[PDB]
Amino acid sequence: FLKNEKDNALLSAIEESRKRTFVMAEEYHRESMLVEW
Amino acid sequence: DNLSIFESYGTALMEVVCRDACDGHDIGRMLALALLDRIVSVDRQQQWLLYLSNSGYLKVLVDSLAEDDVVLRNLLTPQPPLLKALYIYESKMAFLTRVAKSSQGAIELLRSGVIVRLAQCQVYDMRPAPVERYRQILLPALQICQLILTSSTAQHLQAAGQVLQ
Amino acid sequence: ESHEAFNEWFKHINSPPQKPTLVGQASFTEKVAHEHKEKKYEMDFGIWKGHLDALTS
Amino acid sequence: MFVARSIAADHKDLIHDVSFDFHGRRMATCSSDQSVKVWDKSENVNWHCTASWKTHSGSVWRVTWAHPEFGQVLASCSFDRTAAVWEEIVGGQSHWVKRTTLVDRTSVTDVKFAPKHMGLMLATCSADGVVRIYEAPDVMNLQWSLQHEISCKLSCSCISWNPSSSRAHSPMIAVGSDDSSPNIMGKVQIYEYNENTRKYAKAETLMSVSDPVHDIAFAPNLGRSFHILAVATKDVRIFTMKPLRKELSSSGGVTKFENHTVAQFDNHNSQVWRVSWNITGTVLASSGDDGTVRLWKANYMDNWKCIGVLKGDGNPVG
Amino acid sequence: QQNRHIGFSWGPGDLLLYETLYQKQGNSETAARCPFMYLVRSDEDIYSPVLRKLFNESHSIFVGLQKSAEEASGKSRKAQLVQVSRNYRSVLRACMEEMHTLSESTRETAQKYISQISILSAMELSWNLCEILFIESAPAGPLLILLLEWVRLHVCEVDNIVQDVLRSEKPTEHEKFWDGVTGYVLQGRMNEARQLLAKEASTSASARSMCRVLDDLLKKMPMLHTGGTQTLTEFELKWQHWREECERHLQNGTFSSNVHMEAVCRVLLGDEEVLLEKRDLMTTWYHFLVSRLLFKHPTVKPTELHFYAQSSLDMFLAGDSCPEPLDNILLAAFEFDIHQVIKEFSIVSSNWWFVAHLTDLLDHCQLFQAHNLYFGANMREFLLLDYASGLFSHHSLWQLGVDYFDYCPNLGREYLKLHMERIPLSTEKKALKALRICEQRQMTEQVRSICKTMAMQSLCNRRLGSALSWSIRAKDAAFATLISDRFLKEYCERGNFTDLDLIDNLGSAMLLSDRLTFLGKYREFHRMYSQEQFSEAASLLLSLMTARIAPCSFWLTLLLDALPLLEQKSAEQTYELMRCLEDRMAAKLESTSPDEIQKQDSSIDNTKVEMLRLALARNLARAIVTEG
Amino acid sequence: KFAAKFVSHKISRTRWRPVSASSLQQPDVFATGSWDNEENKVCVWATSDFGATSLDEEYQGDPKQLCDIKHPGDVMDMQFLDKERIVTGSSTGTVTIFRHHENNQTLSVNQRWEQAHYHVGSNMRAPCTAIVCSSPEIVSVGEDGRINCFRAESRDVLRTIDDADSSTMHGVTFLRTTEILTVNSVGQLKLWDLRKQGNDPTQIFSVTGERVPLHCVDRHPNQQHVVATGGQDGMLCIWDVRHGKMPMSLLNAHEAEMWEVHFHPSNPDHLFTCSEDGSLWHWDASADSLACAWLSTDPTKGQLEITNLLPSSTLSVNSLDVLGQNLVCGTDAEAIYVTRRLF
Repeated sequence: FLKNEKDNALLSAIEESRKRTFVMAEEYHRESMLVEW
Repeated sequence: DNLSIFESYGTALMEVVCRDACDGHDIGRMLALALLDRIVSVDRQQQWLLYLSNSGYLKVLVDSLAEDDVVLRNLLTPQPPLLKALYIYESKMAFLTRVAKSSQGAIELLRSGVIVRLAQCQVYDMRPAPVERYRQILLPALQICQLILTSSTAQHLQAAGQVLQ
Repeated sequence: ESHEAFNEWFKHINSPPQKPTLVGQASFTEKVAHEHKEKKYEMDFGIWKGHLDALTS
Repeated sequence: MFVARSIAADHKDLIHDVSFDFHGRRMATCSSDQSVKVWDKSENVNWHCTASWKTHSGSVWRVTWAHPEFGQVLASCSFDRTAAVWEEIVGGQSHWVKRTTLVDRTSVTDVKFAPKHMGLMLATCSADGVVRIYEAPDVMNLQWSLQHEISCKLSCSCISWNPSSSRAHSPMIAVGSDDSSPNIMGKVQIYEYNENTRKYAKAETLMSVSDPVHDIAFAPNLGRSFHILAVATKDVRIFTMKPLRKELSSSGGVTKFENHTVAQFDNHNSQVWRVSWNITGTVLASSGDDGTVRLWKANYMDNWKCIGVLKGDGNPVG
Repeated sequence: QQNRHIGFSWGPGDLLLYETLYQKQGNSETAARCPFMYLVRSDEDIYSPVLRKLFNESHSIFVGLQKSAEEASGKSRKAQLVQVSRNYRSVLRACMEEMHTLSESTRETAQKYISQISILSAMELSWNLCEILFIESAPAGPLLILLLEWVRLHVCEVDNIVQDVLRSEKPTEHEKFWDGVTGYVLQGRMNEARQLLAKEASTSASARSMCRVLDDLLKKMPMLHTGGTQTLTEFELKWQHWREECERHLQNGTFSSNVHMEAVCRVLLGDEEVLLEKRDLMTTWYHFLVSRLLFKHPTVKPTELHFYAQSSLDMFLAGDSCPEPLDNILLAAFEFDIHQVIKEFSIVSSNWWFVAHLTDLLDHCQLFQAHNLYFGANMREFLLLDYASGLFSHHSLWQLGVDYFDYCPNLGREYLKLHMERIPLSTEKKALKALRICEQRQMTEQVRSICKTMAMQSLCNRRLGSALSWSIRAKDAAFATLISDRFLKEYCERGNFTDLDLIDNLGSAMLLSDRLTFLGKYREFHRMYSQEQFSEAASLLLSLMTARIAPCSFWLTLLLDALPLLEQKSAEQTYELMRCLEDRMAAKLESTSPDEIQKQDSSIDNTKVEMLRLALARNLARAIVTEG
Repeated sequence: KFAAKFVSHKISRTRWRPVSASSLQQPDVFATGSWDNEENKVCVWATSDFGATSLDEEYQGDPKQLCDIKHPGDVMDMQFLDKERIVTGSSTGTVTIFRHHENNQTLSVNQRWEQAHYHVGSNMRAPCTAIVCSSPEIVSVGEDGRINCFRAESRDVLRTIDDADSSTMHGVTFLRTTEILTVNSVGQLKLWDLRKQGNDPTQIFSVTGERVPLHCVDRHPNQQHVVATGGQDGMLCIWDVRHGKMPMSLLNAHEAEMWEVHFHPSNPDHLFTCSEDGSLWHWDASADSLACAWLSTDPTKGQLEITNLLPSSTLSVNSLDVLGQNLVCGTDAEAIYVTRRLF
């Protein structure tokens, strides 16, 4: 399953980009809520 | 302690990583921007942020946004040549959004003319998947603007003037 | 100081000049090159021995 | 903006030739007055006659310098059927001394020293249709041994050694053929030295040169995988010669050639008499019956063009 | 002349031309004398002293650039390239200034000096246009600021007019006063125009009210700034509003009592008729272009410049005037056709300098398609090879051409080999410089040629020591043997060696040839003889004779030495010497001619041999006694 | 530190005009010889404008050519004989005295020896490779292996040492009023007594086992036994001509041929060297402060400080000269470099 492992590596990279988007987007929403408060 | 280690190397490691995040190639740029995004978030001292600004890397990253107008025009097509550009753009906008969360960062972004450069971009006037994509462009651009200015200091009111423009 | 002098002496005594060896079918040019190597060796050995006697003292 | 400055040669008879030495510091002139003169260039860029002697009793057709590694050596050839080798015996007592006379049946029409890496060799050609190659066995004793006779089967008018020092090319000679030959074409022939037979063998015949050939010149190869040959006839012709491919298993032939006419120029307006390459093989000079010397050069697209024309009064054409 | 054929001969960089004769035999009535020397040279202006200085300074610049091309990225690299471009232009400036002082002080060369100043003007003009464009490539906004600065740097006539007006006792009564005001407005110099208008506001009360309106219009004029946060759209709106203010003042007849103030207000509106009426203040169609861009199209895009440039040329030249070759160059630059800019300059320029350095700088900007031309090399290597080849024609500049050829390994190494072998070696200092250059670039055959040439020159000069030193450096074993044989002619004749100290110090170089080996070993034998090491000397001589390193006449010589040695007051050693003598004698019977066989020493040799036999016999008996 | 003047000729030699020891005036005038051109020249130059009395303006002054004269051949070597007279050796084997007329800013030929250097038997001219002056005496050496002695007022050669060397001599210096040192293409330093009636050197010095050409030689001004030489290998050799036949010190100086070596005339703890590699080095032996610092065989006593004075990437620096606070050098880059503030 060497090809599967390579695919998994690509998947992990995509997951890292997704986590970055998750963190920054959540922070922006929190900042907007704080400004409204 | 991690930040002390980043500092300990000197402005040498910070310069090499920030330069490569700017104009390397595809994956590496995306990952380098993500890394910068993450390091600047844990930058309580905001030294990395100061280095990026003093060395001109922050300006280069902002100037490079004007690059995507042609990419967006090509992308509004039914078939997309490569989503790699979209991921770089996201990492870049994420990193900039992180820098904008800082009270100082918002000021530095305003000094660098980020709102002026966004106002020059014609991609925002091409409202059509393609509609969803126009939507996402709008998302990142407007994101940065609003979040920044709002979480921005009371003294920087012109923020409101530039956004209105 | 005595241990340093001994270590300098011990390094120098273990690095004698190599006596040139003649390979048994040397060309005329290689025999002249050997005589030049042997004269060089006698000179280098004289210097090495003079330095060894100074370090020994 | 080329500038030409006249000198009072005061020749007894018009000199039919001028040859520079390899360094362009000396020149030799020859005349109907039966003499050769040698001229040295002073630091002030003035020419001074340093030797003058009567050389022959026949039309000196050609003169050539040896490579300076063999000393100050000249060869001349003549209507008297001989070639002569001359050495500049200086004391300020220069007096170009005749070292030998090569006497092997008709007018010797051209004479050329071989490329220096082949030793002190001299080729002659004659109207008998033979090329003769001589070698001086001792460079200190300018005795000459006849090494080769090459039967061209046509009157020889001119010869050119291939100047290539590449060990991948056998020694080569181009020869011409003045004969008007209403029919026989092939008036340029190429001979290659064959190591297996220890003889020159005919490698090529430029069948497109059905016109009488007055002069020929191989271009300096300068790392090209192909040779370039200029030919003076009724027109200026330029040939590329590509050697064919090969197998290391066995080989004993002249390795046949692919020949292309890359230029033909009738712009001479008269039987082009001479062709000469500059030292880089990038500019060709030609002369013809139109009383002009023309300069030819390729651009970066390999398109050859003329780049200068002259007058009888000596002024360059506007 | 009289239908004469032209003979030619190629020199290393010169073409010799002569009248051959006629190929007709003594013929042709038309009589005279062919006393004509015709050296055709390619190239001419290179000889200028100032241009040579330029070339040296810029070789320094080139080497610097090549070396630093590994060290810098994106923006920093772009700025470095801009600065290199500016340095080239500053060198151009200095050169022009020097040429101008020269023309001023020297009337006979001033015609030519002014021609060359104009040539350098051409050069700096083209270089700078190309630079600005490709290298800076400024976007909508900064472009017009740089074009106003470009016109100001190259069109100086307005400042001369204003200086003359200001030197007058009453500047406002001066004929050219309004030409100075209008010229500053046409150049975008609103503050300087306002300073002149402030003088006119002092003259009259009616002029003062109109001058205040015009001063306010000039003061309010929107200008683009290299660093403002202002968008091009916000600028365009302010500019339109300011233009409507100018138009309202004109329509109200505000300036109707002063034709010059009305004309300035029409210029501020971009009135093309009034701009063309003022052509004599602009002097060039490209100044007129930039003034039109300032007052009609202040946000012009790079892609639209060609349309306005062509329209400005056509309007400015709308009589019997044809475009100059410079206009075609500038139009091609405004079209963004770099190939046409290079082509037009290659036709107009005598020298490849402009096109070579501009194309090199634009190649570093990553513009040309990145491929080889038609011979395993690109536009840059081709032009550098031809330029460097041009420098090799000149007696002092050929050294600079070497470093240009090092630039590209493929396209400058074989040419460098060929040219290095052709250098006239008149002095040892010049040869040592050429050798240092070759050794660094690994050229063995060329160096061998150099050394052999030097040593043969020394054989001709009778400097045997210098010739030998050069032959040893050549490894030239053949030439080594030649010089050994010359020394042998000399010693067969005088009974002593010339230059003893050199032979005594040959060391390992003695092995370069067998003949040299023999010479050195024999000199060692003579040294042993002077040191009374008699046995050693004799044995060395015997070994040399048996090895047959000696030439077959030194056999006689060395045999006579063995003669007295034997004569003095082991058995195997004695037998050996006998064998050597017999071998020598057999060789003589064969190789030595009958004439040379018949000489005097035969009887002397036989007595020496009998003495040797007697000493060996007794010596053998002594050896047997020792063994006992 | 250096003003650079581009001059459309390669510069083979540069020399300062000698100042009187009683003058408080800094050296201001120098001469240059050119080589490797169709027409070579001797030029005289000034560093100061004759008239600037401000002690406080930064010297940005380019050297100004005062006058020139055509020189047949390539100026192989050049020395001032005195304030008015310049001596040259030519590639034509001619030795020439030029007179400088300061009032008229002109050079004129004062005297020449057209057959100073020539090969015996062919009468072919041989290059005059080096000259040394000690007014009124002049010594020359050449590729013909000859040593000639002249006096400036004598039309005849006072003495020739024929066949003095079987190799090209490259450099000559005065050891003492009647003694000279020469260097040659076989790596020998030779001592000569100009009163000895024979043609043999008094002494011969050489590096053992190596035959590297020596190009230059200079004598320490105050210590008549200390000599510096330079070779084709770029090595700086220091000699005590009283001690042995070998150098006292061998110093790695340059990556290519060393063209000139000079001790500082008034502060001989400084030495200067120039090379084909384009470098110009200042050597300082004072940095640890009568044992000559140059003769120190103790690598722990006398740290030599070494400084390259020119920018990286000059072409060959063919000549240098140093007088007080001033240094001039000439190059193959068609350039003269001048400093007036060396220290």
